[PDB]
Amino acid sequence: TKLFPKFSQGLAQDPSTRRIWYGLATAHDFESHDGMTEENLYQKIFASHFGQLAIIFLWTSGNLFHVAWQGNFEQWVTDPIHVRPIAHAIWDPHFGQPAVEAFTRGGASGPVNIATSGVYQWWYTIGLRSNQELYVSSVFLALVS
Amino acid sequence: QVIQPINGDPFVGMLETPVTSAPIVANYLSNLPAYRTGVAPNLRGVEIGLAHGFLLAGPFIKLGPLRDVPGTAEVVGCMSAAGLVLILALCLSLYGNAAFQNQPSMGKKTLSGRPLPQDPLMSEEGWAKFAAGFTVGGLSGVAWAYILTQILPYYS
Amino acid sequence: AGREMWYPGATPPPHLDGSMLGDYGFDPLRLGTNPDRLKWFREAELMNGRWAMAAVVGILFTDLVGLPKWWEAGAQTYPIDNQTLLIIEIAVFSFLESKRYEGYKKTGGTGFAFFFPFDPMGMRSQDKELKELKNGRLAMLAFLGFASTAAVNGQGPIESLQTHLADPAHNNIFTSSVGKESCVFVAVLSILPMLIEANKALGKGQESVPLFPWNEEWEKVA
Amino acid sequence: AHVVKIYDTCIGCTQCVRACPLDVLEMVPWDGCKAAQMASSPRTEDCVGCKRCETACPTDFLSVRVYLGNESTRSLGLAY
Amino acid sequence: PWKQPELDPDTPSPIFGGSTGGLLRKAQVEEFYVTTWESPKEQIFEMPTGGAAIMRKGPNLLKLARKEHCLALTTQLRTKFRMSPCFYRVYADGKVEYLHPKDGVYPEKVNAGRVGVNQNMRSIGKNVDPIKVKFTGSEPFEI
Amino acid sequence: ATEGYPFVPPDWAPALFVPLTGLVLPAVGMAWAFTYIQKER
Amino acid sequence: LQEEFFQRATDAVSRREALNGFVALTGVASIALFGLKGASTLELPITKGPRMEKTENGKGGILRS
Amino acid sequence: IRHRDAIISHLNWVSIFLGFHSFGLYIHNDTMSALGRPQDMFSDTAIQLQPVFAQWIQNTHFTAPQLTAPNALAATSLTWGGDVVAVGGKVAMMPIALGTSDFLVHHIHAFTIHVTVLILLKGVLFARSSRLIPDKANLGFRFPCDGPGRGGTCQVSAWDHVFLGLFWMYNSLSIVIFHFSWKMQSDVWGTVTDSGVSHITGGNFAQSANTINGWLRDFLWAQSSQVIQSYGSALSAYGLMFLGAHFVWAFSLMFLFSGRGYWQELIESIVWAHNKLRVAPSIQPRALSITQGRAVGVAHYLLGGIATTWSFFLARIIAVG
Amino acid sequence: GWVTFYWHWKHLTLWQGNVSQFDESSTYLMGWLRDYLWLNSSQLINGYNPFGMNSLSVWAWTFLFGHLVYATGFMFLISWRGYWQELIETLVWAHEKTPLANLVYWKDKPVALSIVQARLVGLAHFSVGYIFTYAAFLIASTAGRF
Ligand code: CLA
Ligand code: CLA
Ligand code: CLA
Ligand SMILES: CC1=C(C/C=C(\C)CCC[C@H](C)CCC[C@H](C)CCCC(C)C)C(=O)c2ccccc2C1=O
Ligand code: SF4
Ligand code: SF4
Ligand code: SF4
Repeated sequence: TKLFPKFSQGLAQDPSTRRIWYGLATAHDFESHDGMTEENLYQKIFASHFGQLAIIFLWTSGNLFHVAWQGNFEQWVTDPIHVRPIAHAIWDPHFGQPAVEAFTRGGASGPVNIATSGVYQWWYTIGLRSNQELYVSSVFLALVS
Repeated sequence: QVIQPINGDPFVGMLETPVTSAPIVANYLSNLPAYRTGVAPNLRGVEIGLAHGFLLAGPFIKLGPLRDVPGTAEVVGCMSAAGLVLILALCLSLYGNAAFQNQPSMGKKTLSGRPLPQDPLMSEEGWAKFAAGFTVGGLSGVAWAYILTQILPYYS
Repeated sequence: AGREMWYPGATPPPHLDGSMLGDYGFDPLRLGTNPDRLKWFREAELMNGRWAMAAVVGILFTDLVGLPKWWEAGAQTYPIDNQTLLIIEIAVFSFLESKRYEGYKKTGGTGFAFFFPFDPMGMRSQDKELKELKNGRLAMLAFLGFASTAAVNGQGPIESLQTHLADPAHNNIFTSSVGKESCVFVAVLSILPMLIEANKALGKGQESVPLFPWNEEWEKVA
Repeated sequence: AHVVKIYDTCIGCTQCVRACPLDVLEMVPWDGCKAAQMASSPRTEDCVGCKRCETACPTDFLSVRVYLGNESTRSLGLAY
Repeated sequence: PWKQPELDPDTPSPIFGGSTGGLLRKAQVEEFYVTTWESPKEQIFEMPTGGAAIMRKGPNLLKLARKEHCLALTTQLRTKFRMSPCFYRVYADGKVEYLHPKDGVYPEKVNAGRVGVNQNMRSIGKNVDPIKVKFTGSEPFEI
Repeated sequence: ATEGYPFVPPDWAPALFVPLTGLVLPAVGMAWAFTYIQKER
Repeated sequence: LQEEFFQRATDAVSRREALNGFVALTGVASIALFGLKGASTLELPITKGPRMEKTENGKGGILRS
Repeated sequence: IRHRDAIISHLNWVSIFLGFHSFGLYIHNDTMSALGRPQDMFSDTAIQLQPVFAQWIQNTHFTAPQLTAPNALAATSLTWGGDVVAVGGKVAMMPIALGTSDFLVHHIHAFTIHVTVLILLKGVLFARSSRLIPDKANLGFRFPCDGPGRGGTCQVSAWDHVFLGLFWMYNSLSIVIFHFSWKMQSDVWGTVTDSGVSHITGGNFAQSANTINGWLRDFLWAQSSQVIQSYGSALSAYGLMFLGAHFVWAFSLMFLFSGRGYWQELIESIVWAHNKLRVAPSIQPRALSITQGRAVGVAHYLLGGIATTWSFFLARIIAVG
Repeated sequence: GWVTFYWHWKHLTLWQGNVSQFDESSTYLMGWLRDYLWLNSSQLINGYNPFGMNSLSVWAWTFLFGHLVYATGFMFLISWRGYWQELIETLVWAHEKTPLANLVYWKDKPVALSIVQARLVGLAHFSVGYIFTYAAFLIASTAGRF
């Protein structure tokens, strides 16, 4: 008898490798969990929705932080039609010398990745101009997360 | 009839073959540190780790990313081998915590009876001592393989 | 965990009953939850604190006598080459720390060389251990402050004290380049006892143990 | 292990117990059928869920039903 | 049957060579199964996990890893030589369990001595919906 | 700095943080999960 | 005599707690040394930079960046 | 039958070993090409795996008429020869040079054949009985399953082992004929000139068959440009055959991924529809059997793949060669 | 995939200026294939030639990566559990009856993936491979020229 499927006592009695896969797969199937009522199920879903909200806000805060750190948002503001957006810098130790040289796009120094997520146009449209404001947005979104 | 099962019983799987019934193979396997029941787990761990950490330095030095750099290929290969040795030591400790949280109830039942009460390797603290011997042997063998590339009459 | 606590109104950790001295209930992450682990961490704390005490009093002595800066002292000229100096340092420490570890195995005391405990004067008392622990932790924090003021200010402790006495309103940490970092950090540290109090208030009967990879307190959770 | 249930639609053809190579099913006397027999499953924990009894069942719908779930070392057909 | 028989370790075993299909470590840490039959002459039968073996004239003993192997051998023997065998279950601690002929007359017969178990007097498809048994821990077919 | 107070990370931070979450954090994840799965009651 | 040196080698790290702590400390120390000091001394081709390479992109015109 | 587990286990081990040290080399070369490090490749310019045994056999067979077969006028073939025969200005047969890429592809072939023979021999050996199902002999040769018991015994019959073996032989022979076509078009077939000999493709097999992306771009994309541009010409039927083969290959995956219960229920709905206005057939419509569905899927898959390769090969070799 | 093929090809022909090429080439499927999956894939597969490497080397690697994951999805989708159980049983016998490795023993018994699990993992591998290869091709064909 194991204890990894704490939600499913029958799954913990499984002595095979199927227990791991089924416990991972039936992780948020609260309606089939052992000894669980309706009210606790609803409260668990409420907490899970809060968790997904926190994850979403953390992810967009990270997008703001990485754009403000390693992007070319000021250069994109000065010239949107010419300068390409930059998502995040590339630090891969398995990269070769030509590989570093082939990813310094957008007028950057190190290896960077060109952003095609559309956040540069969106943030230029809503009045965000400097990376200071993107940094403040990132820390505020981390705070609300 | 050379081909026969061990101890004259057919209900088992593994059967006695001239690959296994050769006296050279049997005495080589019995004298290996992993099958030396009368020795402490840390000593056989030291021998096993020494052998494996000595062999692991080879491919990292010879085929490493900096193999064309003279004087730094051996250092990088040996420290990567030591890191791999540490990874295997972590694996050994995790296996000792995992497989020995319970207690065995039966012996090994060696040939012609005369079984030892319990193998100290198959315990929790025994396997922890085995992992300690393994990592000590691993870094010592890696360090020996480094200095064997420092003094040399041939190649490396 | 002692009536005096790390913040006033705190609850002791379940393993921190206060049997060992120097207890103040300060175990947020609960690093040591095993008595063998707890006593090894106490011995390691005493070792690092004693070295911090020796290093700090050497720092004040060297700054008082006028010797040059400590972080630049490694590049200064010295008799005996650093190679054989390092070699004899490991040569003597492979015996000193060996005797220390063997004495800790057989007795548990912090003796020196063949003398366990190395107390020829004989002021062995629990209050002496408590005073040593407090002064040691203060020297730990003092060495961290010395390293910080060597890094960002580039001046010794005596020069830092003179700059604090000359203009304390502006020649502080909070007006430096690591200023607002320290402001946010100390604001988080001020908020920190209230979040712990809120966890205790809402969690009236729950364990609420901090489950972390460094401890097996999560085994009782599930 | 799995759950094996026999409903009253069974007519006692005693062929569901022949198709099961695990001795899960058994035939008990009954009075609700012409053959005066009914399938029963005393050794239900030995079942693997191979549904050979459902294949052998002639009634529509099936008198003997096997429900999967809660696998064990005997329900998974493991010799190791 | 009339009296429950206990297996005898003194019965011989059929002549067979080494087969890789057979007992494993599960026979040590967990239970294993032993099949016993009485033969009038030396015949050749196929093992459920190996090749072909010659049974002995008289009692026989076969150790198999699973109950399915034992019942496959039992069905093969009953179809071929009308042997009517029986198999046991030997646990890791030495406990011996009697499995196949609990009444001694096989599951095909009734013997008027066994009770009904896991039988529903309702028709299949008359079970309640899962909404009616939600958050109860009981399946509709378990009622 | 001119309002670098929403703290700008150093230009050498990737060299420490990329292997930290590529090599150490996966190692802690495997070790913690493997201790979780092989836990008997 | 040979066994004693390795016995005292293991006795300080015999516990699985001690060896887990040792491998964790060495792993984080080595990873923190790598990149910060491990790179730029082996001349790893991630911390060097370009000479003057790959500023323009787009072979079908437009010539961004 | 007695030691079948040992045979299957050793065959599985050597299959996995061959797969790793035949395909991870390709993936590694793909990575170091994508990492901008061609000097770390498993290629001739970088560190190499020279097929010394094949080259030694070639040299022995070239020198075989000199000593071991003195009555032969020349070598038994021009694979290992030294002369380039040419008829009508086109190279009939010229010596074949074996390098690192040839070593990689030959060991990939060995891996693929070892896996296919593993599947077929496991199907043959475990057809009678197995540790999972001891009574597999009484279930016949071609049966779909023994039910979802023991975790699910689908495709446990020897027929389904052969059903997978058809796909694995398809993969093996497809890689074999791809190797043949690329090697001939890059190192044998071509037009002879007064200044040297020019092949169909400019020797791209030596420098492009070390990576999967190189294989793709320089064989399936560098060629097949005449199949797509065959419209309005004599080879347009080859393009039609190509796209119809794409259709039949893609249509097979319906019969392969799906099962029978969903299709039986859909057929039940269609039977209701035909019942509403009384066009119900007297023969009850039923879905294809599980073995029947597997057979249809593998047959349509093989037909689509074979006709795809047939159309591509023939259009490329007629529009160019 | 159909809606994104339509969007990408129509917009690519709009941006390049030859809307007539899409108008006269989207009628027949061979024109669709030749002028979308072949013409626009020229810059994608030239990410890392043996001659050299460019910025689209990551997109070609992602393209082949999605192909490989889709192929592993086929591996999980075509073959079904029941043959893998016997193969795993043979591997179990191999591990249990070998020197220097029977000392290390599993705590969780190796068991082949369940049929529902098989469908899930085949669908998962299929979908991530599909998404990655199409994203790589789309961004490489739209970034190679503009
Ligand atoms: C969750 C969104 C997210 C994602 C996917 C990334 C992705 C990346 N970051 Mg970034 N990062 C983020 C948020 C994110 N970041 C935030 C919010 C911060 C500010 C605290 C940073 C600060 C940061 C630094 C300083 C560096 C990176 C770096 C990197 C790269 C290497 C991966 C790495 O080391 O992780 C980043 C590792 C960290 C420890 C920093 C993140 C701290 C997290 C967000 C807080 C913990 C939250 C939660 C408990 C755990 C998150 C998991 C959740 C998503 C399930 C990669 C492009 C490195 C790089 O090379 O830059 C390209 C680098 O040096 N990141
Ligand atoms: C995303 C995280 C990540 C990171 C940061 C790295 C980082 C690295 N990998 Mg990669 N790798 C990764 C994921 C990652 N890997 C994955 C997921 C795979 C599988 C697909 C690989 C597969 C892979 C291969 C196949 C190889 C690498 C190699 C390398 C190294 C590049 C060459 C180099 O610097 O020489 C290494 C230089 C070093 C300084 C590192 C050695 C330091 C080690 C970690 C330990 C040294 C301390 C040692 C224990 C001594 C202490 C003793 C103690 C008593 C104090 C570098 C350390 C190469 C390598 O290992 O080179 C030898 C190599 O051949 N990697
Ligand atoms: C191209 C598609 C594809 C691929 C790659 C696989 C892969 C596999 N199948 Mg499968 N197969 C497929 C389609 C595919 N299948 C389809 C569609 C069917 C249906 C007919 C089958 C039918 C089938 C049968 C019937 C059998 C297999 C077997 C195998 C295995 C062969 C092991 C080997 O030698 O290769 C080596 C391994 C690989 C190629 C996997 C990729 C490894 C790459 C090179 C990366 C290397 C490791 C990497 C560095 C680690 C990354 C770490 C990271 C997580 C951090 C392997 C797991 C056989 C088996 O079980 O083993 C022999 C077997 O008997 N398959
Ligand atoms: C599609 C499908 C079906 C449904 C397919 C069926 C019932 C077979 C249909 C065969 C048709 C009727 C053959 C004739 C086709 C056309 C009518 C021919 C037209 C010819 C023109 C000249 C008009 C299954 O039954 C099935 C079973 C198991 C696994 C997968 C599947 C599966 O994928
Ligand atoms: S197969 Fe069905 S109908 Fe027939 S005897 Fe068994 S339960 Fe009754
Ligand atoms: S599913 Fe199979 S083992 Fe279970 S009762 Fe039915 S026929 Fe017997
Ligand atoms: S999914 Fe089909 S082949 Fe697999 S066990 Fe079920 S009925 Fe048999």
